[PDB]
Amino acid sequence: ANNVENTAKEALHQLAYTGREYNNIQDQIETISDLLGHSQSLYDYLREPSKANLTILENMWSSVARNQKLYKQIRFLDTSGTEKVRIKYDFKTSIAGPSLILRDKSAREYFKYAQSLDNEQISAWGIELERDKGELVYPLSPSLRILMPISVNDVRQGYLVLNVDIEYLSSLLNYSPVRDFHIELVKHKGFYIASPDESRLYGDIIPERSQFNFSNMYPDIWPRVVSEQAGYSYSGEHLIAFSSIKFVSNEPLHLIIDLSNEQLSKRATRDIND
Amino acid sequence: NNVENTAKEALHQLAYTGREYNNIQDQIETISDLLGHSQSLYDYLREPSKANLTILENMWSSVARNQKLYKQIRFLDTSGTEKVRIKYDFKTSIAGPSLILRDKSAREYFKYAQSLDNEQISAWGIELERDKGELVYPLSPSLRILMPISVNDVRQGYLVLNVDIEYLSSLLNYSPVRDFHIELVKHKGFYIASPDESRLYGDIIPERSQFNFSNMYPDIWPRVVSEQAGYSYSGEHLIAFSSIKFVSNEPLHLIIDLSNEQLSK
Ligand code: NA
Repeated sequence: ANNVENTAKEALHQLAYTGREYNNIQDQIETISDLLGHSQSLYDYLREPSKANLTILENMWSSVARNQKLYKQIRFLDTSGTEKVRIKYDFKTSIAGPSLILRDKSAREYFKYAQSLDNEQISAWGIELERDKGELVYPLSPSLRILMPISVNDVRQGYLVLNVDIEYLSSLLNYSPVRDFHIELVKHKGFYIASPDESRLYGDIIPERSQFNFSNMYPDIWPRVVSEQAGYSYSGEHLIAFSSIKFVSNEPLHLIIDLSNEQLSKRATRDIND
Repeated sequence: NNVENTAKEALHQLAYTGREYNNIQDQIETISDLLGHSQSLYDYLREPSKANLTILENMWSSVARNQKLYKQIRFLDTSGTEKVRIKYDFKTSIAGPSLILRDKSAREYFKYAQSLDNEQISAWGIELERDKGELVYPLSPSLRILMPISVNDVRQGYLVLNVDIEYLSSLLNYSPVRDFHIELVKHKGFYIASPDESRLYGDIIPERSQFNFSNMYPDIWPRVVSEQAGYSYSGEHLIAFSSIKFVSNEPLHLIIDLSNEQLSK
């Protein structure tokens, strides 16, 4: 009536809801990585890299990939950063299998970061677009790479790497049918990682899109996004509700619900909009 | 009645879409020919400097961005190694060169290409894209336009355009106003495009062999294979169908398949 104050409150409830969902995803990720990092089939492959042991290991990772769905790759890299084992998974089809396409990944920052981790420490590099030989993969694939150095008798043997597939995950989590909000994902430095609007994505990397930065678009609301854990602002052309979460990597990840005046107007609505 | 009225509207829609594919084929023929006879390809072949490579890649990138339907434009040498490769991504509109250049000599489209005359434009049947023999995911069915390029009657290699069947079907196969979803079925009986991803490519993906029009509608398939535009209603599904030749010589079948529940608007 009264609609801005009440939409805001709805949107904050949705952000709390969704942050709890990413929290749970994070927990699953830690569990899977830890089981994979300690499996006998991995240790067998490390001791004796036979075609047979490799097959057992790939078969396990493919099963896990089909079961869990959020990993578009699962890899073992050696101490030099060269891929030794590689499973790819495609969520549209549900197909998982091995690849013989194996690259030197040592120039990548996520590898350089993985090296700094303790043996068996599970962490992640910020969300970043996938690449092949330094070239962007298309369609564009933002990924959160789970990194775990693997040791035998406390000697480091390589790195387990899981590419969690941020497009898939935002599709799964960021639209809420009942409350009908589209949550967008905004990086620690203001660029878009996920949105129903594909054109605003990845301004830090695609040069034509450098102007799609929350601080540029909202240059007075941005400081609150950075500082506060959650709040909202009404401009009043847009209602913006925001929150931050830690999603595996140490970088804050911002959750944004951004509604035009026109979208705020429709929200005198009914449950036949199911 | 209803099934019969819906049948006629489907047939109108199929002839509409047939005409769109006909027009697309004409575009393709004309662009391919222009590219095969271009100054910039000519200059690069005669003198493959990086300056000439740059000029060519820039040309092919702007053609990709202009035309939208090619997901790659390549030059392969006579031994089937890629020398020039432009990728295009229609969702972003981004086109650009790749340095990921492969030996494509084991591929059937390449062996087919080798069989063509100099300056002849033909096409290989629709086939999923691969990287070192491994399927590209997301799965990408492609219609490859092939043209051997020569100077002084000596073959220099092959211009290859990857026409991006997923893009094309998402563009042409749904019409909001009649509200029909046209599926593409291969001469094979296997599905090439459909709103239902899970039935696609039953010749290639294991565990999808049962998704063959001949298997699903054994007594309707002969009508489709005959290449005639018509329909059949089996009391549970109405199928309307027509066939076109889209660049290659093989017939491609356009299918509107509606269940009783869909029908039943
Ligand atoms: Na790379």
